[PDB]
Amino acid sequence: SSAANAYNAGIMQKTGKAFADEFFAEENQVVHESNAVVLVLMKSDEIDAIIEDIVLKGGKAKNPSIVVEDKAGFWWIKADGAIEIDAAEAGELLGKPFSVYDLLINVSSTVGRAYTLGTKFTITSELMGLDR
Amino acid sequence: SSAANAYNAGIMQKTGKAFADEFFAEENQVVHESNAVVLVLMKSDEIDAIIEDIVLKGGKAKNPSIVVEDKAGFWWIKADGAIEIDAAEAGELLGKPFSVYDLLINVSSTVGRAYTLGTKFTITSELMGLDR
Amino acid sequence: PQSSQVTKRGLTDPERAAIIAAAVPDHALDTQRKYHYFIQPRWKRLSEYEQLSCYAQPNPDWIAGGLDWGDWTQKFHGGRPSWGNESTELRTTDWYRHRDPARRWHHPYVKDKSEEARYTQRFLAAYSSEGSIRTIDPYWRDEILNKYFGALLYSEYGLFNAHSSVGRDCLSDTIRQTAVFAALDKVDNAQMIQMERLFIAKLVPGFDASTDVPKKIWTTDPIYSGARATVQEIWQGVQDWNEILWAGHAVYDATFGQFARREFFQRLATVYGDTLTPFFTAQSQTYFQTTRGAIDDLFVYCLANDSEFGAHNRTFLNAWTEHYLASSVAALKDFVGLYAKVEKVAGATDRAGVSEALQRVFGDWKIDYADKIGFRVDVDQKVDAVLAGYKN
Amino acid sequence: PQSSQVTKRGLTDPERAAIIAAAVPDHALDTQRKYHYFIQPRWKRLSEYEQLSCYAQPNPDWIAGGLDWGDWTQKFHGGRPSWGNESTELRTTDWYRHRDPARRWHHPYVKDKSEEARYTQRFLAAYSSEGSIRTIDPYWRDEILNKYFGALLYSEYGLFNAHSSVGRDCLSDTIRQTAVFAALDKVDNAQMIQMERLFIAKLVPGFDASTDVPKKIWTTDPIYSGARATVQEIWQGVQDWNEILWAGHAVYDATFGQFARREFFQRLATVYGDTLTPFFTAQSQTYFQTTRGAIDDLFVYCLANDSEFGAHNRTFLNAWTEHYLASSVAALKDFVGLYAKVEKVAGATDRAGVSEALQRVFGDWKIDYADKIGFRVDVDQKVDAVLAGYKN
Amino acid sequence: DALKVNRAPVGVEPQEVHKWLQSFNWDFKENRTKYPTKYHMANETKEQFKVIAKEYARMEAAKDERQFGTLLDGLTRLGAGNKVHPRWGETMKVISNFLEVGEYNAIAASAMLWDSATAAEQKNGYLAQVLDEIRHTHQCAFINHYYSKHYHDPAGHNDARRTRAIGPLWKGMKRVFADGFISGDAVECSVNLQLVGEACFTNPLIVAVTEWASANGDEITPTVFLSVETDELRHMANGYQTVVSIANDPASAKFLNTDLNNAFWTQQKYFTPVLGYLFEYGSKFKVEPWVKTWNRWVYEDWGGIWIGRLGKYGVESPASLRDAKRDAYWAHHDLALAAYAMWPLGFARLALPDEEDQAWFEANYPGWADHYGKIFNEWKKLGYEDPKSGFIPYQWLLANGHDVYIDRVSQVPFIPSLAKGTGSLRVHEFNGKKHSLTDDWGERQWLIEPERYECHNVFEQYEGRELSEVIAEGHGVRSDGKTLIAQPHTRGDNLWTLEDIKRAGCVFPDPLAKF
Amino acid sequence: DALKVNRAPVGVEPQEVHKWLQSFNWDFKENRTKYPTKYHMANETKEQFKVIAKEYARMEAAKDERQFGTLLDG
Amino acid sequence: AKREPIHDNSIRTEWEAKIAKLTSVDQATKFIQDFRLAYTSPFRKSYDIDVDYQYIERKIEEKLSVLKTEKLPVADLITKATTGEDAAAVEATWIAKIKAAKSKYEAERIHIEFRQLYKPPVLPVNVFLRTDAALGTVLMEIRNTDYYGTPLEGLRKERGVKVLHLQA
Ligand SMILES: [Fe+3]
Ligand SMILES: [Fe+3]
Repeated sequence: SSAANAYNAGIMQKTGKAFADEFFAEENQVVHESNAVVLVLMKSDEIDAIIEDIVLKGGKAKNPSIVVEDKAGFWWIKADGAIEIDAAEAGELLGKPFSVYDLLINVSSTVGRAYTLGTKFTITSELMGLDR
Repeated sequence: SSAANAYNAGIMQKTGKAFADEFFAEENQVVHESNAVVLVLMKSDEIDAIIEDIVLKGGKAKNPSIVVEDKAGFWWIKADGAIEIDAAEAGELLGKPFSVYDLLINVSSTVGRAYTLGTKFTITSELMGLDR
Repeated sequence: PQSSQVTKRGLTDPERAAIIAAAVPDHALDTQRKYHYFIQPRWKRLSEYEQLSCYAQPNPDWIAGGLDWGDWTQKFHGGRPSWGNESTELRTTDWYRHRDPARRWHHPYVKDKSEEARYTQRFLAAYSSEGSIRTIDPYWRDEILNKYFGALLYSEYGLFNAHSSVGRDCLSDTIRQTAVFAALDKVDNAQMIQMERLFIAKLVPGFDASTDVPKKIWTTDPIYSGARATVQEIWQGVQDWNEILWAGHAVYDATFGQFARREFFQRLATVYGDTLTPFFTAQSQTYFQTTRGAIDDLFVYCLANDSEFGAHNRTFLNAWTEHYLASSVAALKDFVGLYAKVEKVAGATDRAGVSEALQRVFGDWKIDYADKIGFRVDVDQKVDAVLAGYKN
Repeated sequence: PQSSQVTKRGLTDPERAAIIAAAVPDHALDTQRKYHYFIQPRWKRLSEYEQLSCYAQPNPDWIAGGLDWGDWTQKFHGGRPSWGNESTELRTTDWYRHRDPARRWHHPYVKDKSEEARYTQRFLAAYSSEGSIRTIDPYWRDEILNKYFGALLYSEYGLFNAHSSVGRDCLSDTIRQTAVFAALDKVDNAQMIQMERLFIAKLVPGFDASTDVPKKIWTTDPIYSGARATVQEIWQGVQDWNEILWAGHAVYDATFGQFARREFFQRLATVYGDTLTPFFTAQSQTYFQTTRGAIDDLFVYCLANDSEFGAHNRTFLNAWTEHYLASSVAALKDFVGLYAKVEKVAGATDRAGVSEALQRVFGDWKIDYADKIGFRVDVDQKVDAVLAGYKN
Repeated sequence: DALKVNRAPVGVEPQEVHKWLQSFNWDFKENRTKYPTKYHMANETKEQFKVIAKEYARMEAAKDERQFGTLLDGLTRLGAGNKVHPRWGETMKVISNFLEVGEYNAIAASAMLWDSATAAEQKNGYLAQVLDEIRHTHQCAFINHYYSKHYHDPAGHNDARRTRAIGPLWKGMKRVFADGFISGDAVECSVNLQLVGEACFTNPLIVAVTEWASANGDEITPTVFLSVETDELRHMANGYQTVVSIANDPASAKFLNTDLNNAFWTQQKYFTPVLGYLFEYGSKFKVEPWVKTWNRWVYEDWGGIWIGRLGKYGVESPASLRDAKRDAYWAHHDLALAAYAMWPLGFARLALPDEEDQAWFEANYPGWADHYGKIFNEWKKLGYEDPKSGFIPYQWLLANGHDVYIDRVSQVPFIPSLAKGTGSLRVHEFNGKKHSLTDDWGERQWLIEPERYECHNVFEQYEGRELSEVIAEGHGVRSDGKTLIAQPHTRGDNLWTLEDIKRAGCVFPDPLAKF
Repeated sequence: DALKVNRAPVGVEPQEVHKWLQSFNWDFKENRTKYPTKYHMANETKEQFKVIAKEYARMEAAKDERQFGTLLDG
Repeated sequence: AKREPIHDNSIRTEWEAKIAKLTSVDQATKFIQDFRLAYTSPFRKSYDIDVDYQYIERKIEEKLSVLKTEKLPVADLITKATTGEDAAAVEATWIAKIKAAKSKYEAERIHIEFRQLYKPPVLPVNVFLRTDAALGTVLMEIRNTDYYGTPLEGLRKERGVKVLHLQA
């Protein structure tokens, strides 16, 4: 969810003993399946254009659970299901040659299953090769 | 001279009326021949090394009239007669390929006759083709 | 220390940065962030190439397409305008329409040529280390390549200088860029021919890379007589800048030039065991095709089809083409006498081979240029006119 | 209003920047600003290549040249060390001594190859536009180039994969860089051969760029039988990482590889009208000479002349050379059977032509490698051994 | 033979090719320049940097990669594009786009020098220069392109190639480093473009300005401009070679001092007031007084190292120098009066000097407070900044007899009743048209060469029209179609609109109707 | 033939070459890993980013130029 | 009085309607020559259309050029002025004219009138440009002889201005 995709969601809101009590709670001693993905874009002229006019416009239209946070040198993006960026759409926005490999110049990190397909970059919660 | 090669030499020390009186003095309504050269190096990793280890060492021992001033984005250098920089000596200092053409990447401005001969860049007061 | 203030940087100095932060509004004062958003895009989206190039030329409304007004601030003695319509016979509703399909502003242009510059030197160092020059036919190397490819550098050099008045005279920014990049590519071709000869001289004792013999051949050998006459005319005999570009690239260089570079030296290199020359002609032929894309756009898309002046421009372009095609056919008729000096190779240097080379050159040209401006041409008739200079 | 703090930058935020400025000493705390100033420079002054590369490998004093101490933190089941002397027969006073004469750390390596990557696509777009494929000998194109040059990609690919255990096992940083760059250059060679075939397919209807025929020829045609046997052994039959590099680059590729790439496909392209293949072989031959400079330094300067182990190392290098030279002579004896399928060209494909090609390969190899390690070789004997497979 | 060859690794360095370039030319009767020139002397000179095309591209691409790395990666991640003081970010709309046309005209001027050169080496060098001037055009555009993307006011950074046509300061920019190079003797460009333009004025215009950018928070402009000027040392050296050939020929040397003086005066006439105004009034933090920048770069260094050294060889200190020094001291303050009074015609947002600015102006130019200072403070009291005031100072100038004239030659505005710079009004009728000239040097140019100088001025084109209509017609509005690009303050609130201008009722007169 | 050919401008994009890379392996008895492993299952998977050597270099060099510009210049 | 808008106004519209009526080369040639004599250069007869004449001139040029291509044989486009004169003869005549000029005042009017009469499309572009350059060479040389020799008061008289104002 949108609230759950905040960087400081849930236990991250708590401080001091309140934080320790949940952090060491019995039920938080095993991992919990998450349907989210995390995408990190390092800041640059091209990426800042992509964030504002693609991820935060059509991207969030299609996936309202998207959260983008400012982390100084990078954008931290978390969303339910999957995040996609079409390099051809970005190249239209930038006015210069821009393949999917060019898009990767500033895609820094991914928590999830990432891959390219044509001009489009995708990071998805799906476990390809296991999920049917 | 070193005192005459300072950016704020001479009239440049004066302010207000004192400046205006010298600026409009009769003797200062024609140019005055100068034996100096001015070299501007734009700041970069390579240029800063060259400044400290060539210009301000071997260069200034050869030509004690050299004055270097920090102008934020560039180094302002003024000297009597000539300033020279050997790109081969720079390449040794930098530890990377460095031709005289590479030297020119950050040589931003020249008041004087400038030329390259071999691996050396020179800016000189001499008027080649006119002086003997 | 130093005599002058060490200026504090507003970006990092705490006191100045705080003052700046207080002065900067907390919101943007407009939402229009597209540099020169009003340019009419040629393609589905406005390109950075267009943004950085288009309307840099400060034309007034009395030069078609200009957005400024009034006369120039200072004109030539007599009244010639800084830029004017008197500079060319061709007309258009907007001199800004031209677009290089390669979208070269200065940075991609030097980025690409730098790649070629550095890779060339790596290739030469390895080629000399390989010793591959050992299998080249020595007669080709010494009597045809060194001498006649050398002499060809003078044609490339003259076409380079043909662009000097074009760079001053032409009427828009994208056209000026196209012209200047074309000129550098031509002088590069001449320099690259000379580089290959200088390189061979390091590998072949007695091989002379002086330009003395190539220059004597260019200036006095009947084989290049027609080519030199045409080049001198295109460079120094006219000043209409559209005529220079058209006659230079779309007629003379697209027929004589392509034949000499690609059908003669590049093609015969791969019949005489020359593993070196194809590295160099790969560059001239890449440059020719890039230049062609931009020349094609100016003269076909823009001038030959301009809504108001397309047929008017075709009238001049057809007159030019008739004249300079005649000049180029004579140049090729002279040039094919060179085949009398080469070792016969069936299908390459005999009459059938040379006939097929001319069919490719005149046939390609009819498709690439003549058909697009309505210039009727009988390819077989041009082939036969050139073959009259072929020694059976 | 995002959920987490918008961190203030210490470089530009006035109050953090003032705290930092108060904390930074007013003077430097040492004068030694040369990164890893203690590396012994190979050349007049320490290079950035050496500074960035040298002693990145954390070897202890019990691997010759290491500056660290003690056992590894975690070893293989059984006790195999993370890196160890058991990895190779060769010995040295210092595994760090090797220096690529091209001084390639990762940046200049991809910078150069990026140049080749982008220029190659521009050249192909121009070459297709030029139509220059029209003069290639169709038999060469279809029956020799497509099939047997295609098949050669498997040799390049196998030599590429031979480096997998080398990248893991070898004992210093500059060696590891040399090996990995050599490996990418080999898989590039294989990919570039496929790129050329895919490109011709776009130009020639009915030309099939599938690897089915090449693969079948590599795996079953007698012409490549000896070559494939050698590659399989160097790649998967041994693990001594110095034996892989020596046999792969200094013996097999320097004789069979150079013959096939340079004396067969590159040379004969310039006898059969092939204006395309030289653009591709220009890259593999440039890559071969760059690789050779680094391989030469490791085996000649460092190992065959190591002050304590030079003769010891030549004992193994001589034994390896004897074995893999015999493998390569057999590979060449098989390979020259391909000449039975080509159109005859005096001085190129006749017996005198092939003999001179083998004299260049074996004679160059004697100078470039055999003489430097004391390996006796009779050039005429190896030429005649290969010519026994030549069918006249 | 087929077995033995030297396999030492060799290539071919640029100077090995370059030594053969001189031989690339050949002799034929038509081989001569197309352009009118007075200079016909021998000019077979050597290029001082041995560039060939491949090396030209390698050098320039290396500069670019570093430059665009800093811009698109580093400075963008720092948010540097909006860390500029508003006065300076507004000043760069003008400096960069005006310099852009200077660079663009320098492409064409250098093509004329290419055409009139006779040595292949010099034709080669001028081509490299032609290329550099295209490079610099795209660099200046890239600055404003970057500001458009990253700075808090993109309007006017994003459309100056049309919105500049509205205002009168643009007219003089088309002469100073533009028409004044390309419309004239082609060999003379080695004097006006190069000996004067590049060797004198590019240093304060392109180099010294980077310190003002830095002082005011702008690290974009230093990143680009300092790279721009690296090309200039080659340009200056190209022209010096020709100057030598001119000086050595007695018939050609008898033209040089008059061409030098006319070039110097043409360039300084506009450069001196307009750049001094932009530096001092378009900054918050000042580096030094403009008149000192000018003294350092123009009078002492260019004047002594180029002109004073050449004086040994018959080149004279420009006779117009005294008049120019007076301009260096006061002409930019004169120009400020016009710039601020006519602010709606521009494409930048202006800031009246604040209290600490005024103290700095008076400290460095004693007399400023009692003249300019009192005027600016009266305008503020009348509501200069306030869109509801109905006040625009151009109408106030007229109601107190402070007419504004346009010089028919330089296009620089002149307010004779308020000016302290060099100038006096001359008004002539010729063949039924009235002309206003403003100094002895341009009046001679016009009297000798009237057909070179027919530039329409803003009062002639706008006569009788109301100010807001002219602005709207020239697209001097933000994307809402109503708020002016130009502003008389640099704040985010209370921006003026076309209706705010209209309420002032400013209509353009004919300044010469009274004569 | 010798006169007629398609002269449309074409290159070969990285994925066009990548398509054929799986076919570059060939079968021989000794074709298996040198290193000890517990894991012997079939593993004939596809690579998610279709990279070839030329495109690898182009991508990384572009990253480097931006990075070294910021460091050495700005 | 009050100027109309810059780029679209009744003067330009009215002149375009006049130009639309031109139907022959001869008629358009007399039209453009008369127009350039009446409205261009410092020696023009009228400044009544000063802010529109350059645009109007362009529109006349466009009309004359299309009429040339529709009506004239190709050889006339290369070798003849639309007055019917031989272009090379025109060149020789005007170069000799300016070289015979006895002062810069005579030379300047010869150059200015050459352009009023023969600016393209009247004369072929190539011939015109080299003629204009030869003329400009002569005119520059004579004007740049003793450029500062005449005091301003004297230059004002030689030009023949009516001095309306001289600030003290
Ligand atoms: Fe410039
Ligand atoms: Fe310049």
